[PDB]
Amino acid sequence: RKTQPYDVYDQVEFDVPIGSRGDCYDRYLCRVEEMRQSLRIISQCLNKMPPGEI
Amino acid sequence: ASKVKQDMPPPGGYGPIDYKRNLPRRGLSGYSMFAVGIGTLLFGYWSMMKWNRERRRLQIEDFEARIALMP
Repeated sequence: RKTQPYDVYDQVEFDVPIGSRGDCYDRYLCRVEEMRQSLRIISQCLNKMPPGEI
Repeated sequence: ASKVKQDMPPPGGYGPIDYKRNLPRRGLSGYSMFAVGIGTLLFGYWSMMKWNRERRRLQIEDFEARIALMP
């Protein structure tokens, strides 16, 4: 979504969680933080919905 | 003839949406917990000391009752 954006992903701001131990716990933390970042993106999308055809 | 109507955000925007981690501290110090534990232990020790001394006296009393009844 960052390096090769598609649709309007280059118009929303979010962070990318990064691990350091390469284990299950770090991936759990990354998934939880990705849920939080998805909430952030959802807020930005809700405030930026344009009119027009579908 | 009427205005175009569509599902749109309200004028202005939407209220801010919280997303960040919220884990409050909500705890006592270590010294306080340890002190409470030690005080509870000391209180229990003193109470049980008195109770067991009284129990020893009672045991001696009934042992003496036995000794009197033995002949």
